Amino acid sequence: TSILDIRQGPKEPFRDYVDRFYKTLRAEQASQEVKNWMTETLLVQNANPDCKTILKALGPGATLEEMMTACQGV
Amino acid sequence: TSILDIRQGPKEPFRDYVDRFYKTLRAEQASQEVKNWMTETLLVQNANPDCKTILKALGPGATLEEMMTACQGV
Amino acid sequence: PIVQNLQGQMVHQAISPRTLNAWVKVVEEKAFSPEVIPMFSALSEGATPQDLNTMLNTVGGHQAAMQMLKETINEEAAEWDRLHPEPRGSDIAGTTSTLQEQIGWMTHNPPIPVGEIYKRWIILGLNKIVRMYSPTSILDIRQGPKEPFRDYVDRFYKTLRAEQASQEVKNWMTETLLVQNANPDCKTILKALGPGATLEEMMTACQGV
Amino acid sequence: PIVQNLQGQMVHQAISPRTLNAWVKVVEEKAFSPEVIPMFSALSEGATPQDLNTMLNTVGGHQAAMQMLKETINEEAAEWDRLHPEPRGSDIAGTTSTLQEQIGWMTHNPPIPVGEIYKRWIILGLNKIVRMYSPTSILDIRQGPKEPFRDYVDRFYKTLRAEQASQEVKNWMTETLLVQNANPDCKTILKALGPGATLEEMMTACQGV
Amino acid sequence: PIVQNLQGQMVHQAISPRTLNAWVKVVEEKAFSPEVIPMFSALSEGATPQDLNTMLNTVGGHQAAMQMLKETINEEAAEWDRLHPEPRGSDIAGTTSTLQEQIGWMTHNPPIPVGEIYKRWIILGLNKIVRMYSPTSILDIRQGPKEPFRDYVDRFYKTLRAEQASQEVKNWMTETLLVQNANPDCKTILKALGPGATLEEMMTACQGV
Amino acid sequence: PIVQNLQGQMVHQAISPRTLNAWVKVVEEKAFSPEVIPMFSALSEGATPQDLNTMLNTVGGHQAAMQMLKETINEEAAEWDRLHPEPRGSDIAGTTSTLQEQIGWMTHNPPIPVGEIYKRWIILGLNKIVRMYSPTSILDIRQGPKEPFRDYVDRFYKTLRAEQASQEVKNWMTETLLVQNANPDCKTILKALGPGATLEEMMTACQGV
Amino acid sequence: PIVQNLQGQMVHQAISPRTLNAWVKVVEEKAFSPEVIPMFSALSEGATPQDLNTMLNTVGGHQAAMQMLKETINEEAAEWDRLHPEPRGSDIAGTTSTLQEQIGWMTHNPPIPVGEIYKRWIILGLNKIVRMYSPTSILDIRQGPKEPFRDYVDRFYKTLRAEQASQEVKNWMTETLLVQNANPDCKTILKALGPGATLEEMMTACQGV
Amino acid sequence: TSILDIRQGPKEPFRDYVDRFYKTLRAEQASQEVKNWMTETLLVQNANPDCKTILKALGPGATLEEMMTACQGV
Amino acid sequence: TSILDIRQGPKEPFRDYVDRFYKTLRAEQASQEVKNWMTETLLVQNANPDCKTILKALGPGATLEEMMTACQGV
Amino acid sequence: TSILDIRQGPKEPFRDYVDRFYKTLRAEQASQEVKNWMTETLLVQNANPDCKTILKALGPGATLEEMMTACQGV
Amino acid sequence: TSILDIRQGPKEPFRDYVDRFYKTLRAEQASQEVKNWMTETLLVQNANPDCKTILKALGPGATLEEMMTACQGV
Amino acid sequence: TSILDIRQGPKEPFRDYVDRFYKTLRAEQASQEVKNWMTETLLVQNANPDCKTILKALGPGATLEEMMTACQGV
Amino acid sequence: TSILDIRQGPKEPFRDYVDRFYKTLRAEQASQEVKNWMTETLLVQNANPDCKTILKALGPGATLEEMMTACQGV
Amino acid sequence: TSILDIRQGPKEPFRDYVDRFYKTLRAEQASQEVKNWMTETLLVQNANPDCKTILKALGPGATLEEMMTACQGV
Amino acid sequence: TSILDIRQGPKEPFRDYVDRFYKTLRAEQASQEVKNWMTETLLVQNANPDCKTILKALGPGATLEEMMTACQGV
Repeated sequence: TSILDIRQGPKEPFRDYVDRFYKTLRAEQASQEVKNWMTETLLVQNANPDCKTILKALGPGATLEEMMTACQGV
Repeated sequence: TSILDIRQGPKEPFRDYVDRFYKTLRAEQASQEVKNWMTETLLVQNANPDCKTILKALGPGATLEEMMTACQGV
Repeated sequence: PIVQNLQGQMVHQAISPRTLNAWVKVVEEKAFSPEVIPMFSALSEGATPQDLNTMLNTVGGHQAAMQMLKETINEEAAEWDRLHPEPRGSDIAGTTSTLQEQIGWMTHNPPIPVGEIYKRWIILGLNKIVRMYSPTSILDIRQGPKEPFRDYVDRFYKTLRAEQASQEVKNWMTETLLVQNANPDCKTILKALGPGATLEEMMTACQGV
Repeated sequence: PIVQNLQGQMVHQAISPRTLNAWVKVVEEKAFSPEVIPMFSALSEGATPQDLNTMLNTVGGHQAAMQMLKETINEEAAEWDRLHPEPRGSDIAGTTSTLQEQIGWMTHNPPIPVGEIYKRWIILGLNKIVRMYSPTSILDIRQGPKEPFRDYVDRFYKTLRAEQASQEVKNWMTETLLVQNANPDCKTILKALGPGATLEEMMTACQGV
Repeated sequence: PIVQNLQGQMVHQAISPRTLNAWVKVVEEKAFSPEVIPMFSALSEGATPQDLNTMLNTVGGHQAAMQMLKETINEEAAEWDRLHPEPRGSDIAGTTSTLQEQIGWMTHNPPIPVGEIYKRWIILGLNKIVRMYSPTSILDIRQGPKEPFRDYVDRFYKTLRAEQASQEVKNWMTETLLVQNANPDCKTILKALGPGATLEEMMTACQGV
Repeated sequence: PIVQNLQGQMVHQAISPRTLNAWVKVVEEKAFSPEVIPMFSALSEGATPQDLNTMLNTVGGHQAAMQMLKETINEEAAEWDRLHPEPRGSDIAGTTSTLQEQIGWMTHNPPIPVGEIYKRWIILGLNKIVRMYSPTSILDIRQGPKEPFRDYVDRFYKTLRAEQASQEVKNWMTETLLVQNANPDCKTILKALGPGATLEEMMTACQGV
Repeated sequence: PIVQNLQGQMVHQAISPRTLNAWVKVVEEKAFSPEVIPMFSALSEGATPQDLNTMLNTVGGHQAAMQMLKETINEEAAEWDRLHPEPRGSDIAGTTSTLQEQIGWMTHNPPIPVGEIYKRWIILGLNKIVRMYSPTSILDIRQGPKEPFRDYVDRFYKTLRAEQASQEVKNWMTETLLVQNANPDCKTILKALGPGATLEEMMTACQGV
Repeated sequence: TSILDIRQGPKEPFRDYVDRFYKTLRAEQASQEVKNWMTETLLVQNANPDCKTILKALGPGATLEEMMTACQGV
Repeated sequence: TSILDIRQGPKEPFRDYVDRFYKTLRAEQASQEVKNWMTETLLVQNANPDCKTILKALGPGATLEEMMTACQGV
Repeated sequence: TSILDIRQGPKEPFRDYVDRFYKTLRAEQASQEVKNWMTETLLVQNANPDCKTILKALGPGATLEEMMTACQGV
Repeated sequence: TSILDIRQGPKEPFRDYVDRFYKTLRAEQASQEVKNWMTETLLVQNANPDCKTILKALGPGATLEEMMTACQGV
Repeated sequence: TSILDIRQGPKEPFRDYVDRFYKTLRAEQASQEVKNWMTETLLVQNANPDCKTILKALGPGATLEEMMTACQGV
Repeated sequence: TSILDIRQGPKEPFRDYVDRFYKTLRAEQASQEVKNWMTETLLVQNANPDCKTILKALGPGATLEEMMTACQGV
Repeated sequence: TSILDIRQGPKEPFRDYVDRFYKTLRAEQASQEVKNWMTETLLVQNANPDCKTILKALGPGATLEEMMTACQGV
Repeated sequence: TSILDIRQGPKEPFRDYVDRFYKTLRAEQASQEVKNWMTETLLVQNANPDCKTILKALGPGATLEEMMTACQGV
């Protein structure tokens, strides 16, 4: 499936959803400016409501390391 | 109402509290040097306990745009 | 300190052991409560930069505090070397200058008071530390339902003394926040005095309320 | 203070660092309880106006107190310039005069004791502050049902010492209010002594009541 | 105090500011507990009558105490003028004499120790005040059911030290009342020692009882 | 200490009775809490090895502490005699040398500062004692659920100051353990600051949390 | 104390008023807790027998203690007159000798240190008093079920310091009773260390137990 | 009754308490200098808690006419 | 209606009653000395019993700003 | 019985307690200087709480005749 | 009636009984030494048991001012 | 998981806790000088209360082999 | 058993406790100087509370014969 | 009867038994060495169990004054 | 029986089991290196589970004196 379709399941650990997201992003083959937008925006918007709340609290500049570090307890 | 006693409601969106706060800070007769301190300190101090927990993590330099961005849907 | 010898020339007289111990008591036991600045400013009367560095050797060990203090001293020494192109910043901070240079500077005509100047830079760093170690914001200070207004005023001014606020903001806090955070019975009296009230009027009105 | 040099001439000897720290302890820790006036009056023994101004630099920071103090000093300096048309008010307050003028005045024959005079104006301002910071009116002081009469007498006189009352009003308060506000068991003894009783008689009668 | 100058002649050296403050602490904070007399007697070492009057200026303000003190001093000054027809009573009390007369008297051969004599009259007045401010009669001092005998002995002797009793009556109180008012468990041990027991024997027997 | 005589030669001036009493208060009443090292280092200003041995005569009586101290001094005296083949170890420790040798060494050009060196060996032994008497490991220090972060930081740094850890381990403890052992509400704020936070940032963020 | 005059001759300098007051605080407020002996030994640095008698004038008033002290001094003065057939016992106790004799003796070559000797007899009497006023036997000192081993060790050694035991008995008490009276959880650790353990090992093992 | 123990009744009009107070201050044998202090301090101190709350707001300079005017119908 | 008829309703905020009073006073066209008396006297006497109590506690010299500031909580 | 433990009974006439007290003070082996102190201080200290309240009002100079006269029928 | 007959009624304020006593004493016209005895002795003996107790606690030297001052609370 | 929060289970064999601890100490990014302190102090501090009671008796010099040998079957 | 923990039984005759105590003091490996202190201090300290109350009255000089004689049948 | 027969009755005050004992001893007319033994030994052995316990706690050297002083409370 | 057969009974004091063990070891007559192994190893392995736990806590170097001292409470 395309990257737009990848969502976090209601009880899925964030690291597994991130792995699915980036595996799909690698197959999606969009140009790097679009990949920047997708990894900033879709990855947050398609998270669980709790995890999405944690991620939005980081603001827009968050790196993937920070996003995963924040979500370990979810 | 006095700016000192504007407090974010237990379920009030932070943008609504910001609107109440700054609409009242225009009424306050204190000097601009005092209003600067009010914007810096009262806005965080009088936030909702959840939202206040978000805001204090942003540090003392945080802009109002950053504060509002962090507290979306809190 | 500086003392005139029997030859009439000015000479160093060391900051005494039990004065240093009184400063150690202030640093160790009062936990950078704001009276640390009056007590530093008192115990360092007449102190040369060598004496002041001797007093800072007990702030060392409070590694966070001593970091804030050293960086503030270095900042002011740089500001000195910027403003003034005679002692350089490290000489007035007494790290490079000799004791005899410091005493000379302090006793020339006019005096070059490297002691009192460096003591101001230290007091500015102690202010930063006293702010850091403040237990509360001035906004957190409220009068208890049975607390005497005198004791609340003491807590309020002690906290206001531990705050970054400019004198204009401190004036507004004194006029407005002190009333706002009083307990409702006492606050009723303070409101009835109106906005012009001095602290003397506020306290004599609320006495035993 | 003033000290005779080896040349026999009078010279300044600065108020020592640990004396100033003892005054800082009094200002900061005793919250203008009335013993601040005895302790000021003791620590300022022999103080020139320069020494007294050095001691007031720690009342600064208690912005309300220091305001009452400065305005009372300025009031007395104006009263001096009014009564006496030699030191002017700002010279005896040591803001304009030189240290050598102050020591000269204090050591001429007869002495012009600018130190002890200015120290009276400061003690008068400290009295105003001690009244402001009083936690209670003398009327609020009552003996508890199990409180020793000695402890109630101590609280009563401490408050009476913190009050504006003239000596005639203080005499009446001592004779009448002290009895009125005793607890009923103890008050019965005090009433039975009649109106002429001294405090010695009142205390020895109520001892352990 | 008196100090030998570089010329070898005896001269006045004033009772220091922080010694006076230590006496103010004793007067204000220890509420005429009996250690006020040891502490007065210590702080007044070498005091001339001018120094002693300087120390009494802080008992002033305790209007009852200072009345007892002044009247006892006047009584002893009258007794002096009665017994001795050189210093008169007001000269040895230092109200009329000059400082140079007081130092002369204290340093003639033999000395006329107006300081130590007047200091005895002051200690006699302080004794009267310490009795007045005693919280209890010696008869009220009892050992609590769980109180260590050491602490009861301390309370007992502190009160006995605050009492008018002659040394014969104090001896009887020590021998008899101290046993009588012990708690019954401890009292049983003290009774078993019989009447001859010293305090050392009583305390070592009751240790941890 | 060392004082220049009127002949200009350096001579011994004994560590004063009330300075020694201030050290006795530190040894007896503060139970080798870490401020004993600042207070020792202050009270021993200018101390010769004879003065330092006079100060150690009150650590004697704390038989465990004095054993650790003597063995550490002997260890450093042996290390001195090893490194340097002029004072021997027992001379710089002042057990064999004369007072005049110690003052000579301390006042030659360059100085041979047997006082400040031996004072470092004593401070090293006092460090060992302060570690022994530490009530807790740094790992045991946790913030209470209602404890102010300022008070927890004070307890944490006081314990960290009482620990054997090298500066690298102390840095890691400051960065990591201080956050780990905060209470969960406060810990949430500290986690949100990320790993780079200074203590100033941590405390201002958690202020009143 | 003894001070070299400007003429180079040794002369008396009186034990200062505020040193005597510090001894009065020790006698009155610390109730012959064992730190009274370190504090006496510190405050009496350089004391002549006249100075020591001046210090004993505040143990007078503690009639039991002063009796034990006088009789111990008289016992040692008799032992002196027995051993040595120059100062007699009453001269070294300073009751019969002149001040100039005492200073002569203390400053001849070799010195006849009547001060330090009489100070040992006083410390021996203070030891007897400290034993009498001990609140507990060393056998009564037990660790509470939640008491830190550090605090129990402090209580234990403080009591052991207040006991008649020879050093051999104190060594056995340290090795054996300290373990025996620990609480069972802590005692289990101390037993597991075996009999050879030093106090350092015992405390570091039981730290936070 | 002693002036020290004249207290305003829980429902007593302030004018009635003033009449009781000043009628008794004429009986008091104390000097005029003491009576001045009594008029200044006891009258407020012994007022009814509601009325006392009104009176303390008037400050130390307040005349008896002002005090009575403020407390009408309290 | 004439100014004498304007009264505060039992639950009316004081600011609304003041507005009605001064609107009527402007239409009443009495001379300024009478307006001074009316604004001092009728405005208090025609208030609610609670609000009238608060206003009488201010004494006779109170300005309209002070009167309205006092009554905000009623 | 020891003089220190002679106490007036809860209903005992003061004259009966005085008789018990002085009859026992003749037995006490203490010196006359101690007996003087006992007559002055114990007699009041050990009186019945009502009678003791009467006696302490008489002051320290009171004679036994005065003390007995005051306590008739107490 | 004669002075000997005047007694305090069981609930009579002492001042009223004193007034009756001295009005009768003025009519009795006995010589002054007898009046001294009567005013010292009958006036106490004919009081109520409570008031008589209070009066006896004053001892024999009490003036009429002291007697009345003592009995105000009875 | 952070090495600071690895704690021996209430019934966990000490060898299993040692395996968890040292496997995590390899993950910790702290310097070797800090890891030395961790091996010395955390391993004892975080042991099970029974096992911790055994380990503290071994003294500060104890090797891991000695610690494991002492805690067999604890 | 350790001499420190030999204690007289709640009903044990003092002679039986003395036999237990001294039979154990022969086992103790401590020096004679320590055993002297034990005979002087532990024997009293560890006595039964009744018997201990007897023994402490005898003073510090008491011989074992005197101690046993005093405690017969206690 | 002879001295050997004199015993303390189960509720008899010790002073009465002592009086009976010495009255009998005076009539018994035994030589003084025997009287010494009797007054030391029979006088204790023939006391009540409680009083005999108190007396034995005094040891063998007790004088009659001490014995009677000890037994006053029995 | 041979040394291998000697075991501690479920309630047997360790000293009795040690006595049985060494009595058997003396009869077993194995060479000293084997005796060293047996006294280190069998003596522990054949103890009760509790006593065996205490003994293993001592580690391998324990002397017989230490082993018996450790087990006195079992």
